[PDB]
Amino acid sequence: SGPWSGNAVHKAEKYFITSAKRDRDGKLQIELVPASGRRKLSPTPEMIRRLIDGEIEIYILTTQPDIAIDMNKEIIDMENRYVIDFDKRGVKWTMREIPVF
Amino acid sequence: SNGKLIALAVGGAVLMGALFFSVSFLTGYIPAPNHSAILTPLRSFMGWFLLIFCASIIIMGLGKMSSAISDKWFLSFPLSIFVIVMVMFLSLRVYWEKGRTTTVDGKYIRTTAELKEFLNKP
Amino acid sequence: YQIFDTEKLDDEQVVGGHLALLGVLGFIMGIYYISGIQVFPWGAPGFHDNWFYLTIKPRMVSLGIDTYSTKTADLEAAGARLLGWAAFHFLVGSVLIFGGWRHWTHNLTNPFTGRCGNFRDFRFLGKFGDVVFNGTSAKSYKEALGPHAVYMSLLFLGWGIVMWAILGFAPIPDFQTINSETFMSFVFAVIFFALGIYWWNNPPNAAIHLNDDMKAAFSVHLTAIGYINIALGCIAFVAFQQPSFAPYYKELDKLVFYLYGEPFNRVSFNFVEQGGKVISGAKEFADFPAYAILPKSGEAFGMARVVTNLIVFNHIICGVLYVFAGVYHGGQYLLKIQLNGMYNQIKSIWITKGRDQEVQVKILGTVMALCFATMLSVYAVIVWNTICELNIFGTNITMSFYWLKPLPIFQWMFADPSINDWVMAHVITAGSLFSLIALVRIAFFAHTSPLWDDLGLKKNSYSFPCLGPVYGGTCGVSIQDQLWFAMLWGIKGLSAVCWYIDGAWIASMMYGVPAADAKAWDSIAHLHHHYTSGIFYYFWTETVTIFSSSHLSTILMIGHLVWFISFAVWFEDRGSRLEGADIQTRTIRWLGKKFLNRDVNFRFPVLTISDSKLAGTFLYFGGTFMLVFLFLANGFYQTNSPLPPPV
Amino acid sequence: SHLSTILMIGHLVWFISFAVWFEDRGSRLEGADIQTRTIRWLGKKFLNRDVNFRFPVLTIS
Amino acid sequence: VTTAHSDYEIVLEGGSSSWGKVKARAKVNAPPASPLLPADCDVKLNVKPLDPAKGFVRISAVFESIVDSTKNKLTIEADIANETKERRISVGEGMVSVGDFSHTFSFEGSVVNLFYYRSDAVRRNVPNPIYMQGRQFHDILMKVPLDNNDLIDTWEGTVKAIGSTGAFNDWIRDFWFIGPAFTALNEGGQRISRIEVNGLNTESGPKGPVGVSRWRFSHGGSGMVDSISRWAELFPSDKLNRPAQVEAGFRSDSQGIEVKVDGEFPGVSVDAGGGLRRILNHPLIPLVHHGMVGKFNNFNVDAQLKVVLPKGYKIRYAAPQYRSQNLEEYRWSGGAYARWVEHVCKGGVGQFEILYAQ
Amino acid sequence: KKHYFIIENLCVGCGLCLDKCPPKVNAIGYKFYGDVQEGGFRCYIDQAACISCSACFSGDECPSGALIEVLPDGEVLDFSYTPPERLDFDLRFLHRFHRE
Ligand code: BCL
Ligand code: BCL
Ligand code: BCL
Ligand code: BCL
Ligand code: BCL
Ligand code: G2O
Ligand code: G2O
Ligand SMILES: CCCCCCCCCCCC(=O)OC[C@H]1O[C@H](OC(C)(C)CCC\C(C)=C/C=C/C(C)=C/C=C/C(C)=C/C=C/C=C(C)/C=C/C=C(C)/C=C/c2c(C)ccc(C)c2C)[C@H](O)[C@@H](O)[C@@H]1O
Ligand code: SF4
Ligand code: SF4
Ligand SMILES: [Ca+2]
Repeated sequence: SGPWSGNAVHKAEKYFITSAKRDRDGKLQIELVPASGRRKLSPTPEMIRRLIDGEIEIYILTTQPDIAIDMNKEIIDMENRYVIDFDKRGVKWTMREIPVF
Repeated sequence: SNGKLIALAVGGAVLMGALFFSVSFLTGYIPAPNHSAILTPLRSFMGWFLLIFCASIIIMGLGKMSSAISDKWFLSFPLSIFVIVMVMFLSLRVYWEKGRTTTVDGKYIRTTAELKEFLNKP
Repeated sequence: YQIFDTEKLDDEQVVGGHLALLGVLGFIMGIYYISGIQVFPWGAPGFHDNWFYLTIKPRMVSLGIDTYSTKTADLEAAGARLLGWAAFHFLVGSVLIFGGWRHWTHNLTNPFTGRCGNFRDFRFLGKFGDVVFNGTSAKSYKEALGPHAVYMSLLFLGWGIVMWAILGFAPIPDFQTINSETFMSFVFAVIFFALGIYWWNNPPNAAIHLNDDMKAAFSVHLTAIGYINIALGCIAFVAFQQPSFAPYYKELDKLVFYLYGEPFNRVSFNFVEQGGKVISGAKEFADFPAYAILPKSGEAFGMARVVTNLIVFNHIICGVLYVFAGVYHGGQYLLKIQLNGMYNQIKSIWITKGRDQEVQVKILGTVMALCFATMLSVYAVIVWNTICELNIFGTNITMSFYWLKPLPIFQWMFADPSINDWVMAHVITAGSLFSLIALVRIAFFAHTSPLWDDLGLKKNSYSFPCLGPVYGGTCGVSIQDQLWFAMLWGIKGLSAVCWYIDGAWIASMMYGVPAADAKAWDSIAHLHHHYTSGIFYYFWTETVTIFSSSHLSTILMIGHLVWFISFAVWFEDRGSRLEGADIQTRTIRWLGKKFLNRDVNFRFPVLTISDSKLAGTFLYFGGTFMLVFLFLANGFYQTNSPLPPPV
Repeated sequence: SHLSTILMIGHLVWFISFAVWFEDRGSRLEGADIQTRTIRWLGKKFLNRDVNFRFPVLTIS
Repeated sequence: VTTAHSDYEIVLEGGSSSWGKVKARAKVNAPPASPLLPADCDVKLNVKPLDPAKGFVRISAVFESIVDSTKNKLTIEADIANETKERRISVGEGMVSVGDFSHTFSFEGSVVNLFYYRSDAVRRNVPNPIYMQGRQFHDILMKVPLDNNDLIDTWEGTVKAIGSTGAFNDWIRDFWFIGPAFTALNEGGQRISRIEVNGLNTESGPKGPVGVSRWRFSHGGSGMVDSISRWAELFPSDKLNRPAQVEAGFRSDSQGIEVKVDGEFPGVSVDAGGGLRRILNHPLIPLVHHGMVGKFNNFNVDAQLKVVLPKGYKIRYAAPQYRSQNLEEYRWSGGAYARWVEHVCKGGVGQFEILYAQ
Repeated sequence: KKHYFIIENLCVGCGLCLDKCPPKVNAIGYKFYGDVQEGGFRCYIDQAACISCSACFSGDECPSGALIEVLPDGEVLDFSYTPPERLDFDLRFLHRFHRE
């Protein structure tokens, strides 16, 4: 009844930020995709509401075509913690395959 | 507030005692050649609790011993055991076994020869 | 160990497997029947007594197939009857295995006509299916329940006919004779006929099954049949001790049983087996041929209660194992449907009502709290009784719970109501609760546990030994591991059962001990039956007679070896064993090459942690209960003469 | 009597060794979570307004 | 023997939520260094996101303290926002009250904090830039209604002094750092520039005369000043998506000191690097300013820190190693942690690096 | 194409995916930070060594969801098939079976 819907390891359905392109120059190219991998969605205001409510969990991979660093709102005071907007928070999944043998 | 914790624990112990007493009255048993039916169930419940409580406090105290142990216990840990052991030995003489167990007369049976001479009373 | 999985097999394959196993079992029954032939039909002496036939001799003599009569005459007749029934079982088992092969291979072609019948569509027995079924179960186990009830009704009817005519027990209402078993055989026909008709016309529904459920239905029915076995064990214990069964179970004590492995007439070292053989040396007991298995009276051995205990504990162990296996296989099905996502799509209480993790946690917490309470109560009672009887801390037996008999409203269940029966009941409840902790963990926490849903982990493989030392250790968290822990926990309830039925005083660990007031229980508690010694001294008293038997001693040593071998796999040693086996491989390689030019190219295999746990639990259970068999097969050794006060 | 006490206590200790030596740390951890949750729920329900404490479990080492 | 019994607790939140329940009790038998005792105080700090679009958070601070025989109270309530990455704007009100005196105030000050070097060669080389040298300017416009007579008298005195004393701008410095403050300031690396009084005005309000003072000063930090170096880390207005609270207090007599603290606030956790989190770098101004009081008595510590990580998080490094672990709660008790507590209580600025990750 | 990866943030170092990797490929390896019980050990796929055989991910063996698959167009898959999302409620009947 909530742990048995979707993946049982994510209490909040997880959405990886797979593709984003600077060519369109609007950053609407940010194409969120759930871990299920069946809906190439976009960062709409409803997605913003879901993210702030905690229903969803947007995440970023390190090994990818770069999404947008400092072009999609970024906080670099600490280690980078990308944000769609300062109130939003895209927690970056770290992926150390190249640094280690 | 931990007052309710102790209240619940003591209430549970008291209820265990009362239930033991009530069922002892319910369970039809010949009390004993001498002992009563008012005190014996309470003696059994005392043993029951004292056992559970002693085990619980031993577990808890040893857990907090492992938690609080440090180098500062250098003299606190060993000497304490010393004293307790000392106390234990003294408790053997003054409380548990008060004497050397000589005969009623006091002949101090102390060799196997006199034990053989004794066990074969005429 | 997964070759005959439910998924790998279809319904017809299962039908054929069960049929072939029924045939194999009929062959086993014929083997036991022949093993029971004390005197051959040709006149010569026959087989000795085996537990395999001493377990069924009461029932066989109940049916007149065997006889407790002791003259060579009519024992030859009983042997001929047993041979005939064993031959009948042999041939019928051959036919059953033929049918099983046909169903397993799906070649359901009549050898005469060649018509290939369809498992999906088939008229049953010809016109009877038309009269009753009107056409088979097109599909579905639900539509099969009624037909199976009708089949069992026909089985009941056939047994009624067989006992009425073949075994000569007419149907009579009175329940003090085998005759009622004929009467009821007809009764339960109509019932299991009528109900079948009902379940044929009005099928039942539990939609979890019926769909992809050979494992699910198997799990439910295995748990059900395990409880059936437990109930049968209780019923067997009660009834076989009733007077009506005395002609068949209590008369064992009047017989003398020559059992394989029992004490054999010994011979001096200077013994020559020629002619009379007397001149060379002296045999142990004269009047019996050398090396002959000496008689053992059933009165001393208590063979009545020995056979009753063996049957009862067989059914209890089988039932507990079946309950555990049903919960395990149901957990496998639960995990499968959780992985594929059908769990939330099931619309039945047996799955939906425990869908919430909160209710699962509350259920398991209630079970754990009750287990803690009952275990603490019983263990405090037992240890206090031991403190008193051993007079530890200055105590004495007067402070023990001798007053704590079962209440007068519950003393009907117990012949001699004492603290022993109280501890038995509460220990059984506590062991049931303990094993239920693991069973409930299998039932609910099969794919995810509250710790694991918080820790962000999911149980997928249903056999994964662990997820590593993450979070301090994830050992033994699969449903298979919980099944193993459930078995190792039910070991204790099952022991309590054995020790209760073998006459032990389980209310204290040291009853009958020659120390302090341990022998005063009979006076203070006013017991009628002198219970066999207590939990720790029961080992000693029973081993007085286990040690007197070469066969039981061999079992003791072998089961003990098997038991302690289990730690090599259950202990957290797998990595050490793997490293050592790499060293073993290298040692074999270079040592062989130096000693012999031939190269090895072979590695010593090391069990995985999953297989390690599997084998370890198998060995633990095997040793423990192969030794419980010694406890139950030494003899009852519980006399009805209470021991006076020690002073 | 005293040797009997030692017998019983030594066997108790020895078999309690199996709770930790056996490959069961994950089971005990998953169950201690249930113990914690049961303590909180029961201490809130019939004991009133009290919830805390975690049941520790020994690591594999 | 002068024992010091302390108990600290830091419950965290998962994800990128830097929120933390910080509880802390302390009891020290050493006398406090206040020349007036007993000294009791209770401080509340409640901040709520008022207008997140413009980054405005309404922060209210209430101080209530009895010193000797006089009760004192300072309440403030200000909407503070990040105008830029280097400039912060505050519009607020408040009041002070000491015994038979009290006066309210309204202020519209602005704080511009800017470092001296923003080199990338340092940011890419040092992963933990503790010291950051900088200057923090304050342009403070504050208005006070002169309802009471003493307010008017002090306004007149200030008007006379500013318009006559050519060294007011620097002597005010040692005025408004009363007592040991002017010492501790210099002991924290903080410098204060000579203020500029842009104007004194008796711009009367609707209910009496109002003294309006606009003045600009600047405090400079050699890196040890957390109010400068950790500027962006002081103000988690971005993190503030719900009310944040702090309730602290201390009771001090010649017998000793007692301290209570209970807060729920963000900024406790910061990303060290590569998905690794860290309990924030310890501010150094509190430590160095405590060293001015903590070096006066020889004490033995009985301290116990309890870091309760979120469900599924593990500590990958702890400089003083943790004493015990309860599968989500890590306990520091005795050993090197006690040495570190004795080190910071006496003014130490040693590193206590807790790195944790999922 | 498939380009299977591991999220080092979520790996618990169980190694259930390592055993599936072909023996010679052995792309998946163990990286140790320290104090194994504290979770330092983790899993990494050397993308150079990986041959996109899908043995690691198709096994459905990752308990944490770290083992992910990036499709050729690009989409992260934490599992071969996640269960559908559901709006759940406890059906308690009114009169007969589970009242209230
Ligand atoms: C031990 C505790 C549990 C138990 C735990 C498990 C576990 C754990 C597993 C199964 C598995 C299976 N179990 Mg089970 N299961 C129990 C009771 C049962 C009973 C029953 C007696 O009613 C049945 C019908 C089943 C049925 C089944 C199948 C659905 C499945 C595959 C078995 C097979 O193909 O194995 C092939 C091997 C067998 C035939 C059994 C081994 C016996 C040998 C072959 C017998 C003859 C030789 C000799 C007499 C005895 C053996 C020792 C000798 C030294 C050679 N279980 C017991 C009580 N079961 C497996 C499965 O895949 O689950 C999905 C699995 O992993
Ligand atoms: C008494 C009624 C019991 C029951 C008792 C048994 C027993 C007992 C056994 C099975 C076996 C099987 N059961 Mg069943 N079974 C019941 C109800 C079901 C239902 C169902 C309700 O629809 C299903 C789907 C199954 C499913 C199955 C299959 C996994 C398997 C038959 C296939 C076959 O023979 O393979 C072809 C395999 C062969 C013929 C080789 C058999 C080898 C040897 C002779 C037997 C191996 C297992 C072991 C030694 C038996 C141990 C019994 C213990 C003494 C307790 N059971 C209920 C719960 N079933 C058998 C199996 O394979 O177990 C693993 C088996 O032995
Ligand atoms: C001991 C024998 C085995 C067995 C061995 C065989 C053999 C051998 C053959 C089949 C054939 C068939 N079996 Mg069969 N089969 C068994 C039990 C089953 C069961 C079941 C009730 O669970 C099912 C679903 C089936 C299914 C089927 C049918 C698809 C098919 C018959 C078609 C039909 O119209 O026949 C009408 C009758 C049937 C449905 C048979 C029902 C089973 C009976 C009990 C077989 C008894 C055989 C025995 C030698 C005679 C004793 C009769 C006494 C009255 C007891 N069998 C019995 C228990 N089965 C037959 C065939 O292909 O027929 C064309 C065939 O030659
Ligand atoms: C009662 C008759 C049968 C029974 C029939 C079934 C049926 C039918 C099904 C199961 C299923 C399951 N059974 Mg069962 N099962 C019984 C005995 C048990 C025992 C046991 C040791 O007593 C256990 C631990 C299990 C365990 C399990 C699980 C493997 C599985 C449910 C998982 C789940 O999510 O549940 C969620 C949790 C619950 C629903 C909890 C509430 C329990 C329900 C509502 C009924 C019993 C309680 C009853 C109302 C109590 C009060 C009155 C008393 C009767 C006097 N069964 C007995 C032998 N079991 C299902 C499965 O998937 O099989 C593979 C399934 O289809
Ligand atoms: C006007 C003052 C500034 C400001 C000045 C500072 C300074 C300076 C420091 C912090 C620090 C912190 N502040 Mg700030 N802070 C501001 C607004 C905020 C807001 C907000 C959104 O409004 C939030 C959520 C925070 C939260 C935080 C944390 C990021 C951090 C403490 C973490 C720790 O574990 O604390 C543990 C908390 C406790 C121990 C409780 C302490 C309670 C006492 C009552 C507060 C200190 C009082 C002081 C000793 C007396 C001064 C009285 C004045 C003379 C009137 N501040 C405002 C705008 N803040 C420190 C930090 O770590 O920086 C990186 C730091 O150096
Ligand atoms: C009869 C009981 C036992 C053995 C027999 C034995 C044998 C053995 N063991 Mg063992 N073991 C336990 C019992 C027995 N362990 C227990 C109860 C624990 C719980 C702690 C335990 C634990 C560990 C760990 C942790 C490690 C090992 C190993 C390791 C070996 C590899 C090489 C070696 O040691 O050879 C030295 C050992 C011998 C060759 C033993 C000689 C044979 C004998 C005289 C007769 C065999 C009798 C037979 C078992 C009965 C039935 C056989 C047939 C009829 C079906 C190896 C042959 C490990 C290695 O591979 O490293 C060396 C390793 O790491 N263990
Ligand atoms: C006397 C011996 C034992 C217990 C006492 C016990 C207690 C216990 N165990 Mg155990 N255990 C074995 C022996 C004992 N396991 C063996 C030989 C194996 C090898 C297979 C083994 C293995 C597993 C696995 C694999 C798991 C567990 C658990 C689990 C519990 C949590 C839930 C529960 O049962 O609460 C029900 C509450 C009770 C079981 C506690 C009542 C106490 C009573 C009055 C006996 C007192 C013992 C002694 C006198 C204390 C000394 C006091 C003083 C002198 C210093 C839990 C209280 C697991 C769970 O947490 O799952 C929910 C789990 O997964 N186990
Ligand atoms: C072996 C002795 C037990 C010790 C087991 C340890 C328990 C877990 C302890 C944690 C284990 C661990 O891992 O850590 C140890 C940690 O310890 C410390 O922390 C503390 C939390 C402070 C320890 C105190 C816990 C507690 C107060 C103590 C324990 C709890 C107590 C109170 C246990 C006893 C409870 C009771 C008595 C249970 C039983 C009660 C229920 C019963 C009997 C039901 C009666 C039935 C009724 C209603 C009627 C019956 C009826 C019926 C059915 C029919 C007919 C008729 C006629 C009738 C009468 C340090 O701080 C840490 O450093 C250290 O680590
Ligand atoms: S000790 Fe063995 S079973 Fe336990 S987590 Fe480590 S590898 Fe797995
Ligand atoms: S896809 Fe195949 S080769 Fe690549 S990491 Fe997975 S198992 Fe190894
Ligand atoms: Ca016996």
